Amino acid sequence: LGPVKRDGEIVMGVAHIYASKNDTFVHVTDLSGSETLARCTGGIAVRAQRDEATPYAAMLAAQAVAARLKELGVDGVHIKFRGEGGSSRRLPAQGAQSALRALARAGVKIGRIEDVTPLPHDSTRRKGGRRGRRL
RNA sequence: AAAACAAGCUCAAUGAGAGCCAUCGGGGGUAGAUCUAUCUCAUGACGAGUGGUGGAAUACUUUGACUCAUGAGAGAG
Repeated sequence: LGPVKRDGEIVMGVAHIYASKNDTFVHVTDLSGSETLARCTGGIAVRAQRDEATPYAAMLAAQAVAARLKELGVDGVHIKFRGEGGSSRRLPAQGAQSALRALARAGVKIGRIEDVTPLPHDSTRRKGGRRGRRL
C-alpha cells in the first residue's frame, strides 16, 4: 500500500546501482530522497564474500527488489550508475549491467540511465604509494 | 691674443650592448574568488551487514553504521 494512484497514471522512482568490486547496491528511492526497499549482494544477496560482487548475485538482489516494487507498487525506476569514489577514479563493475537487466525482465519499466560516478578534479592521493600495489 | 696641420677620433662584422615597434609564453611573485572530490559534524529516510582479498581475518556495525538526500565547516589539489 502506498501510491493512491489517480486512475490511469504512472509512478516513477530511482535505482542508485552502486557497483563496486566486492559488492552491489540496488538502493531504490524517491526522487526527493525518501528511501524505499534497497537490498544488496552482501545482505540478502548471498553468503561467502567470494561471490558478493558476482553478476548472478547482483541479478538475484535485483529480482528481490522488483518483487517488492510491483507490490508497493511503483512502476518504473530511473537508473543512475555509481561506480566508486574520487581518489580511485573507478567506474562501475560488471555486476551493474546484470542488475539493470534483471529489473528489465522482472519486469519493471525504466528510462533515463545515467553515470553519476563522483570523479574529482585532480584532488587527493590514492592508496599504496609511489610503487602502489604489487601482488 | 692671432695663426697652421684637408688638424684628427676608420668600418657598422650572419661580434656585442642599448633603444624603439607589434606580437608571444603553464618565466617568477602577491591577493582574492572558482570548481568538483575526500573527510568530519548536524538533521531526515531505511533496517543487517559494510569493508577488504588469490582466499580470509583484524576492523566499523541495530547506543543504527553502509548506501540515499539536503545543509554547514575544514585543509589539500
